[PDB]
Amino acid sequence: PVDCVRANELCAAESNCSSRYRTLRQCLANKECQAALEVLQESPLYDCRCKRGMKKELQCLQIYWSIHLGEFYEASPYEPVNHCLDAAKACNLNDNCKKLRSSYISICNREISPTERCNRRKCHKALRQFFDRVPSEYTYRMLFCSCQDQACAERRRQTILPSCSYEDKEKPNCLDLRGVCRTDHLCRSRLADFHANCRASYQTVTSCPADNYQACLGSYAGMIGFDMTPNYVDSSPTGIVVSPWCSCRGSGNMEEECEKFLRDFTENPCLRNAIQAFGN
Amino acid sequence: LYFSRDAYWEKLYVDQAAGTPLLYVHALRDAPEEVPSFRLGQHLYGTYRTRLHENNWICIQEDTGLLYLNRSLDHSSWEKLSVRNHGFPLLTVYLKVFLSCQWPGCARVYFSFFNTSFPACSSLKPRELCFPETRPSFRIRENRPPGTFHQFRLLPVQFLCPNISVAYRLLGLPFRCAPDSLEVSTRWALDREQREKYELVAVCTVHEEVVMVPFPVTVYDEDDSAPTFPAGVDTASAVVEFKRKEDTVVATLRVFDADVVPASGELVRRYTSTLLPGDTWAQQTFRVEHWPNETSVQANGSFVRATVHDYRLVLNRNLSISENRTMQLAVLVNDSGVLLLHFNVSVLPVSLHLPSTYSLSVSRRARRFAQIGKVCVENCQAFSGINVQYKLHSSGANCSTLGVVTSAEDTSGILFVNDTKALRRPKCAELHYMVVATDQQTSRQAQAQLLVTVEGSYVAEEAGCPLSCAVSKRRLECEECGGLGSPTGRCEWRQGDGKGITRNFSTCSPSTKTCPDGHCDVVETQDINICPQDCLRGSIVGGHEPGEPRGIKAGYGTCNCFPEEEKCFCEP
Ligand SMILES: *[C@@H]1O[C@H](CO)[C@@H](O)[C@H](O)[C@H]1NC(C)=O
Ligand SMILES: *[C@@H]1O[C@H](CO)[C@@H](O)[C@H](O)[C@H]1NC(C)=O
Ligand SMILES: *[C@@H]1O[C@H](CO)[C@@H](O)[C@H](O)[C@H]1NC(C)=O
Ligand SMILES: *[C@@H]1O[C@H](CO)[C@@H](O)[C@H](O)[C@H]1NC(C)=O
Ligand SMILES: *[C@@H]1O[C@H](CO)[C@@H](O)[C@H](O)[C@H]1NC(C)=O
Ligand SMILES: *[C@@H]1O[C@H](CO)[C@@H](O)[C@H](O)[C@H]1NC(C)=O
Ligand SMILES: [Ca+2]
Ligand SMILES: [Ca+2]
Ligand SMILES: [Ca+2]
Ligand SMILES: [Ca+2]
Repeated sequence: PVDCVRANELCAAESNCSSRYRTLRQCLANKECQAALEVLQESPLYDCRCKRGMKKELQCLQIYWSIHLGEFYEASPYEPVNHCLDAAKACNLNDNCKKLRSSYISICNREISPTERCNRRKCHKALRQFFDRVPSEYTYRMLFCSCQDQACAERRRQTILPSCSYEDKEKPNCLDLRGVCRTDHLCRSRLADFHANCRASYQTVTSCPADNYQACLGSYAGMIGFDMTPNYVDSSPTGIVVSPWCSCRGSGNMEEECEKFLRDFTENPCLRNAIQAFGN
Repeated sequence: LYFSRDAYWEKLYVDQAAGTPLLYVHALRDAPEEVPSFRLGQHLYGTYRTRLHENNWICIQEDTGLLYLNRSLDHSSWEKLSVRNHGFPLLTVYLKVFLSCQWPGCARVYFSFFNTSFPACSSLKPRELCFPETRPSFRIRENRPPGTFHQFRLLPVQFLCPNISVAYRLLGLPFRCAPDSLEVSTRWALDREQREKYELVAVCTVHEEVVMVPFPVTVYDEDDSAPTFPAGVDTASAVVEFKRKEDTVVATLRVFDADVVPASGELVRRYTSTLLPGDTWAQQTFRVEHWPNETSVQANGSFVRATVHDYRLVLNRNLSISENRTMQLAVLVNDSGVLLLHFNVSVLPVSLHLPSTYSLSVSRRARRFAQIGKVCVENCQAFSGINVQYKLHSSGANCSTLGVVTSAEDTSGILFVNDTKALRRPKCAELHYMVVATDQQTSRQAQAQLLVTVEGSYVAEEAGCPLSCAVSKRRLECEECGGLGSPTGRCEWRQGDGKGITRNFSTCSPSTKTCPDGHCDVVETQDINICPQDCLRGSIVGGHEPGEPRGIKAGYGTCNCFPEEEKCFCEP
């Protein structure tokens, strides 16, 4: 398994491979394209992955999407691997979780104007830095904690602090938000990571591919801190339905694909069964 | 010509013989000249747009639209094709079908393969003998000549198990299931503008099990609806009188359209609003903003959706006071049907006169920077984008005591004591000022009289007094000493509650209507000793919550402040 950084390392160590890589990069960014394709289908850049929380993930993804030829699903460039009161108490007794926790809270709970509720990009940056370098027995315990009443569900909803990040003035079109997320490098890669690990299945007994709860939970929580950042819909104790901040309105004749894209978050038996079995 | 769906589904096994019929396809025409041809893509696609090999086992009948097996299968070909999946488990392959990969120009067909061979007729449940896993969902245009779009039977199932008695059945509906041929057809041409959805229950019957399966039908739209007024409204009268800001929604109207087809990507490129020209003042001071919204309307007890476009009219700059005009604006609407709108706009000027004499007083015990009175236009809370500044002109030019600064929120000026000694003199006891109300953009101005009486006595303060009111902590030391901002000469004490972290925190202020107001005005922000609990940029010791730009929004207990160190304390 060769990641794209070392694939560029072996690419820059050779003359023909670097020539065909820069040739295809000048093609994308007939006959010049097809020869570069039939050469670089044997490159170490061909089928290179990236890692979660690796150093210079952005360059790895910019290299990986550079060789990609120009669509509901895409290939993931990654390695295919009171209760909530007690979760917060287990965080605040460790030192690494406490510092970054107070970091994203003291950033995201700063009202600026009576119009601007909070700063968006710094709050997303703090949430990404929280959900990258914290051990996952702390994140999953605070974000997924089994509740029986309304106050526990409200604490669990308020954990990613949706008053700044999740909600907006309007609910835009889900397809437009998908286009915005697929414009950016990082959000498109996290969305493909979520699509590769959290589809429904008719063959496996838990409707999840490879019967892997862990990959679908990591593909869920890796979408926090982007524009396609989901959260719960209400403070329901047992009813657990996640959703991004959009809706099916404004769809036109593209209504069915919008509904099918939204049913990945609203009506996934794989993700809901994974959350329920993790709560058990 | 268009494909009825975009995904057909089929289950495969090992060692199925050649000539085995796999499935049917359907491609409904649009004009009475169109014959559905069917050509196949020359690659067995794997997963995530990956070619494996050219198709060499599945052939097609273009007339009946019959996908069937050209050759047989084995373990060797499938274990060969599973290698080129590049680290992924072989679960489903798919083919591309052209007709003359996206709907309706192309259709991809799925194949879910099993490494085991074909199981027995009795070893399969009738639910897996009637319908596939993927329940269908169809795409049908409006107002087109109908035909046949679906067939029920599973062809390798009855090809390999013909002895199982299986029937299919549909339940003023245009759809029908034919006898002796299980194709589904539609009687008349349909429209979404009557009804958009048709969900049905199809019944399979075996020997013995009766299986019900949902059957959704979706109708698509064309641009068959010109823009329409809600009820006769073609014009909108509006008056630009007081706001005159860079951007304020002047006029607003709705336009109905049952056409949905120009969706949000191409919605700008089709629904066109055009301000008709004629005056450059309109083109420098006006524009038309436009956006639709989907609403749900009833047709025959159903709920379909349509577009309600909203046209609003927006200013472009700060209109000055000297505008005394009126216009009529004409708007073209293109639903690519041609609609016209009008707007009677009337921009009326503003009078800026004031009441002539502001008779008022001031106590002698007051200190520096203490609020007294308010100078304002007759319409205080009408100005939005017009800057109005206030000044003073002392008559004798020897008894300068007071000043006026202007808050741009209310665009109004507040009296403040500037000097103590001139108020302290018994000579300058009744003072006459010319309050001149000026302007910035257009130099129309006015003036007025200010009579003020220096009234009362003077008493010295205590020996250990600080300079601000908020230094005191108890109640008695607050009122027995005088700070800076109060016009009473003594500091005032407001007393809160024991309800935890509240806005009602007990404190010592200059004025109980000005200092813990929650707003840092122009008077308090001059020198930071007046009201530290509304205007500081510092640190707070105690359970609290700070203000939104600055200040103490809520505290606990008693709250005092040292403005010399920008520090505050809150404690019961
Ligand atoms: C569209 O109409 C709905 C009706 O409830 C309303 O909630 C929504 O705010 C409207 N959106 C716009 C952009 O007018
Ligand atoms: C505006 O113009 C009209 C034109 O007749 C005039 O009567 C009116 O006095 C003008 N407005 C002001 C404030 O002078
Ligand atoms: C509306 O737009 C179409 C598309 O360009 C154009 O052909 C048509 O002439 C326009 N309508 C008018 C009244 O100009
Ligand atoms: C707008 O002005 C025209 C000009 O004569 C007039 O006919 C029309 O009645 C006005 N609109 C309204 C709503 O009065
Ligand atoms: C319009 O007036 C407001 C009032 O303060 C001012 O802040 C703004 O800069 C002005 N803008 C223009 C374009 O004149
Ligand atoms: C207040 O008095 C000082 C000193 O006499 C002077 O500089 C200042 O301009 C006065 N304030 C106003 C608003 O004129
Ligand atoms: Ca129609
Ligand atoms: Ca229309
Ligand atoms: Ca229509
Ligand atoms: Ca104040």
